[PDB]
Amino acid sequence: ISLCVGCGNQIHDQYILRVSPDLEWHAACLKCAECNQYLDESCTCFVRDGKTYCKRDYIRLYGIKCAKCSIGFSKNDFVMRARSKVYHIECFRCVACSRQLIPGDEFALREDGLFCRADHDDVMVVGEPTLMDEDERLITRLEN
Ligand SMILES: [Zn+2]
Ligand SMILES: [Zn+2]
Ligand SMILES: [Zn+2]
Ligand SMILES: [Zn+2]
Repeated sequence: ISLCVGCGNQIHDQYILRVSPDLEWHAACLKCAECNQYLDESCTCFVRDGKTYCKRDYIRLYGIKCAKCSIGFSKNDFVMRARSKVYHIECFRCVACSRQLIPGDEFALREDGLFCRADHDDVMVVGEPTLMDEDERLITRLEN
């Protein structure tokens, strides 16, 4: 037998959807925990804290995302760092003078945001921009 993890009842459909490892689902019960959408549409889905998510919602909630615009990154995107906070090369602006920061600029991360060594007045030296799966899991459609 196989008990659908979403609802607990037996799966009598022609195919059983398995989130790796060992999570068997009714196709209708495999929903994004936030947007409610069937995750059958995709090869993969994300699984944290016992909830199952689609990428958009995953990244938007748990993924690495940008400290300014609050939007996730593309696998080949190049990001500027601040101690703990990654940033879109386009969004690495001083929030006060609203202008770009470059490798070799004195700068500082304040609660309000990034500030250049002029609008600040701890201080740092802006660094070189850089390019770039733990909770991600494979969806397989097993025949019943
Ligand atoms: Zn079910
Ligand atoms: Zn979603
Ligand atoms: Zn950004
Ligand atoms: Zn500034």
